Amino acid sequence: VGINVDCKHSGQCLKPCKKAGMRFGKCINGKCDCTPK
Repeated sequence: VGINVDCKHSGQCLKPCKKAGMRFGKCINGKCDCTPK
């Protein structure tokens, strides 16, 4: 998992990853890696 976005922080990973198809979201190596359903 993990979407094609650019995080300044993990908090902004929620929305785009939720739209992507996952539940939450964390900032990693510039990516928003999340946990799905």
